[PDB]
Amino acid sequence: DPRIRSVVIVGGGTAGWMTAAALVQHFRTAPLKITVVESSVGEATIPTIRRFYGQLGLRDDDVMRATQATCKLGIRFLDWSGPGSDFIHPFGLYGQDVKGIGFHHYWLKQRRAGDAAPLAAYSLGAALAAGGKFTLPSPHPPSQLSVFDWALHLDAGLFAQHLRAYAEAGGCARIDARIRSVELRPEDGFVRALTLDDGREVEGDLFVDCSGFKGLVIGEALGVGFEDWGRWLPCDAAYAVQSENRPGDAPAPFTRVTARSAGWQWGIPLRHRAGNGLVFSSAHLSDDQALAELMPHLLGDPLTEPRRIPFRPGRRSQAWAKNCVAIGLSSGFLEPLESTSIALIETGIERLKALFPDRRFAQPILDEFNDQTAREMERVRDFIILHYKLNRRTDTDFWRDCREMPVPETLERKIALWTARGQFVRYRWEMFHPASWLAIYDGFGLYPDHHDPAVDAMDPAYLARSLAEMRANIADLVARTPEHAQFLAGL
Amino acid sequence: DPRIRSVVIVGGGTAGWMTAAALVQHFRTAPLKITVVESVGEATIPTIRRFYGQLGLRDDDVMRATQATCKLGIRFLDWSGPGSDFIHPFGLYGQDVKGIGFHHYWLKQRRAGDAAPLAAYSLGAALAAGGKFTLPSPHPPSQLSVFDWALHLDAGLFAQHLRAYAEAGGCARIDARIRSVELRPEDGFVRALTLDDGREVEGDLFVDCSGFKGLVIGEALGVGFEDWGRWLPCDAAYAVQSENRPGDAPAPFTRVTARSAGWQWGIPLRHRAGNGLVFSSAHLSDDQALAELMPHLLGDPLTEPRRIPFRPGRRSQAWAKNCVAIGLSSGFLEPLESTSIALIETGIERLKALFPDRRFAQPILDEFNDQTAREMERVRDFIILHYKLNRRTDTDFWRDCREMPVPETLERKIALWTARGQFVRYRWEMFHPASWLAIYDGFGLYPDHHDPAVDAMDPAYLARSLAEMRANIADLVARTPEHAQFLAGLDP
Repeated sequence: DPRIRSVVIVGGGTAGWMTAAALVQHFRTAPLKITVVESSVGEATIPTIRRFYGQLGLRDDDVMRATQATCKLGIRFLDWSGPGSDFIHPFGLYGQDVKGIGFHHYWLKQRRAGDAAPLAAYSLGAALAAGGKFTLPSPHPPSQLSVFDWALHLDAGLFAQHLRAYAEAGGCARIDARIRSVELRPEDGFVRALTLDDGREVEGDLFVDCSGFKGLVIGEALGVGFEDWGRWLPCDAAYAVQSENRPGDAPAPFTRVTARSAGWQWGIPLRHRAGNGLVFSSAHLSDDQALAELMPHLLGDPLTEPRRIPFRPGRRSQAWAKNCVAIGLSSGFLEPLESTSIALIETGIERLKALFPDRRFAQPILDEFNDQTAREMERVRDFIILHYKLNRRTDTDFWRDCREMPVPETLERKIALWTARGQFVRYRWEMFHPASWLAIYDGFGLYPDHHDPAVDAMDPAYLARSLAEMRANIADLVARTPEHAQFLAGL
Repeated sequence: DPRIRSVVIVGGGTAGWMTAAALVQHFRTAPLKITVVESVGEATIPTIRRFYGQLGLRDDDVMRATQATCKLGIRFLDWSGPGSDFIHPFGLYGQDVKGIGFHHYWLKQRRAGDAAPLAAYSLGAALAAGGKFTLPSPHPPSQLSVFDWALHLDAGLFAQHLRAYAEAGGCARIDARIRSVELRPEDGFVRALTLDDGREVEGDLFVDCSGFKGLVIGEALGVGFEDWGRWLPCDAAYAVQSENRPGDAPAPFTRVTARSAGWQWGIPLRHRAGNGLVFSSAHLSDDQALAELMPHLLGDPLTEPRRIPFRPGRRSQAWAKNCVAIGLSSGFLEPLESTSIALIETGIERLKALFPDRRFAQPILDEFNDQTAREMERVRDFIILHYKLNRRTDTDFWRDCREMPVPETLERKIALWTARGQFVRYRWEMFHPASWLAIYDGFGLYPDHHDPAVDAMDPAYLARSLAEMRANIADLVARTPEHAQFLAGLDP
């Protein structure tokens, strides 16, 4: 029977144990052996992660308790447009669409006629994040204005441990062991087995490489190459360090992303601790200069000294080769500017299930998986690039260069249709939907010349009052919502 | 103010008056002049009910005015050999489970000996086969009760209804032949139309609804044509209206019957029907064509058949300078899957979403041109598939269709379907995965292996869940009124 009989996941962490837990649930009562092989820090996410553990039978409160987690309503971008600049990228839409026309067009008309209200006054998500508030969104919500979503700041290590215990209870084997070698079949070149340090062999029909950046099976064993993207993205290094919260420091329901002289700093709040880091260009900063930016501005008392991490932006040339599928860092890397690492694991897993193979490993299945994965990486790359491309900082060469650097043609087309007409070019496999593009356009102050002319038919007095009603509903709803701290105290 | 001040629509019919009515509603109280300049049974997809929906019109009023009947899908007869019979509905099949598509569970059971057609799990299809009709529920218990519906209608009457709508909102109308198109000297943009009497009709924005010749997009502006006869064999058609015989209840579906070298259509109106044969002249003479068509009409012919040249393909760019082409002026695909009116609708929605100013910014044209091109290609490929998968042995026409090369975009779809039972998704598909499924199943092409999470389920448990679904539909159909009752509530 051509049926896959066994799955061997090479590496634990988030990638390995998310994969194990997801495959355990999906194939719970089927005759499928699943085994992980591994040896004996704060992170952000997007809302997809709540659905991921949702599908496993897990609750938000239980996962949050176990992972030292806090709520994430969006990301806060500080100083990207010059000293004091400040906007929030939320999970939600702005305002209410009318007659099929997007809200932002009516907002632009009114902005043209003198009104100075920020686009963010019409997003409940963003207003809640700025107010240090949190509440669960209503399902079957009164109207479009009250729709927002939310995600987690969490300990990735704890998250990995929680999913491990979940996977093992459903019958996933675990082998604590270093791997000496990967053995290939000499007719096919397919992966036959892993050889452990003690000489045991671990055979499998399907291998998932979660070994990390090195790529032990997809790269070293099978020779799959790497598409380097350093040419598009300047930054090439990072420092990270956990901090301990100081007494009377209420963690905020957002991630802080603060632009510095030659890169940017992150701030990921957990319940009693926080993730901190600086991403930067070594060609503009020494190691001591980097620490001089990072260390005086942490969200708390450092727990250790900073570790350096090499960044190498890009993607594995094919994420699936023969009978190896690469999930997580083994399949590529983009900096955490928009919290996408775990998200790329989630999409990889959903795709593996949607295209799960048999032992013939039919070439069209690999081709489709490889094609989706490639386009999706490129669509996230382009969103990340945009942030640098539209900066308005005058203070260093790093930032001028980012503003004048060439960018992929796919992003040129997006930027060009936005400034010409206020519309969105839509490709396949976008992680980020139109409202997220809008948040970045508006955050960097780039607006179209021409809004949609059906909008100029509306009366400026009538419009002005519909908008003030929206603006007020949000402000007053925010005002009466409890603080983030109260939801955390109930965990 | 760079604002468009005026719009001139060149040609009436469906393309011209759908455009006028849509732009009248969308720009109702704006200072925008709109003018049209001008001098048979058809099918649609459900988008058309939304189109006139957005205008403030009701299904019953439009149906009364257009001699219309209900359309639940299309019925394909004899494409797989004598007696073959399947329906492409507007709906999904069965109930998806645990994120896995219904068709995988159906395939597992089919593997184990059960012979129930995939169509037994579509309410839409079951209602069409049963000669039944009912409005779908607005807030339905589950996926099993969800279907949509469209119209068979008189296109001429539909054009007249929209004309009266457009004129009441302030659209000018000029009855006149056009002598020439005048181009402006710096830009080469269209300045004005010159009429037979010498009047000029000026505009900032021109819409070419002139038909196949392409008076502005083609003749005036020189935009070329991508011919697609290489991919699609048929190159001609005959159409003829028929009068219903007494005691002939029109069916709630379109009939598409394969013949020796092409196919016949049958579009029922309330007291009349559209009929035609699409075919390859390289395999059939004109008299051979009429010998297939004329003995098998849905009634007494109202005239003699007119021939129509078919030339499948698309205008190279649908928008050039300040001319947007809508309808036949932008391209042509045969009505195998009822897409003509649908392509006008998508063109109009796109024009509104990308409505320009007088600078005619190049990125707007480029996006419009790109969307339009891809969408035409996605409809072409769906049409091609129908010929590619035929199982007819009786003529050379049909062997060739089965062995003909097909675009790479379609090769990839067919390859992932047979390998894994999954759908390659491109941008701008008019037809969603369930429609592809209907064609794969109708021509008997199924994957080698279904999704293996499905084999976790017990064959006895599965067999009974499926028989319950199969029965819920059959019993819902059984108690639903006939098509005729809904039509009597529009009529005498």
